[PDB]
Amino acid sequence: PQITLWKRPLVTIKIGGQLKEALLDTGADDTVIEEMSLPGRWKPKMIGGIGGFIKVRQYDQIIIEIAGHKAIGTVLVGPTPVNIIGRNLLTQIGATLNF
Amino acid sequence: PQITLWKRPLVTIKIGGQLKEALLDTGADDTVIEEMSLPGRWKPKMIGGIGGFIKVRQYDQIIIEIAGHKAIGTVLVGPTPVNIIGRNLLTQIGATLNF
Ligand SMILES: [C][C]([C])[C]N([C][C]([O])[C]([C]C1=[C][C]=[C][C]=[C]1)[N]C(=O)O[C]1[C]O[C]2O[C][C][C]12)S(=O)(=O)C1=[C][C]=C([B]([O])=O)[C]=[C]1
Ligand SMILES: [Cl-]
Ligand SMILES: [Cl-]
Repeated sequence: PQITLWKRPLVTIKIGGQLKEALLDTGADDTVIEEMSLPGRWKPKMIGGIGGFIKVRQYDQIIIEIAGHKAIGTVLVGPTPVNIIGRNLLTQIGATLNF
Repeated sequence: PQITLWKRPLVTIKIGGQLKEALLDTGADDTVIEEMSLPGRWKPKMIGGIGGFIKVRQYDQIIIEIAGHKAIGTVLVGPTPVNIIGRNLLTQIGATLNF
């Protein structure tokens, strides 16, 4: 698809058997999801933006379906105010910014 | 251009006659720039990011060039970790997300 930016580029994702709404975010290096359970090993991480840092759990090799496209990569889980799909997964679905 | 996302989508901007580096950020409603001098009166705004809220100064109708594309619009000035070009100006330069 071609997604205009008049409003927030929100899409439905499937992660860990759950449906969530998430923001397609070219300004995010990594994908950050609100608190949920994911299988496998994890390690703690601090990530920072406007307003400072939050502590998250880093899960690797997680499969996500993003607007119908499957991708695998790292997902950070923690107290983010919005679910964010970052570049680490946007690349896998072939997303580009065009102007 | 067509910008892939394997690296951060950084561009050069020109604001107040000076060149700066900024991130093309589809996850940002607003454009937020590090502390600098801008003309005219400003208005208060509170914006919420991943780590909480910060106060910024809102300047309207500011002339700004983004990767060579001319825009005129609202610029927020404050303690952002990086200069971010948000959807208010990404729409002015005709940017879409594509996959
Ligand atoms: C600031 C950017 C450089 C990095 N962020 C990504 C942005 O797209 C962020 C995404 C976002 C959106 C809503 C609420 C909270 C955050 N938007 C953002 O702050 O917008 C502000 C300006 O306009 C307003 O509209 C939206 C909020 C206001 S981040 O979330 O901090 C981040 C940092 C590190 C990592 B990591 O993987 O290390 C991943 C993500
Ligand atoms: Cl990854
Ligand atoms: Cl104020």
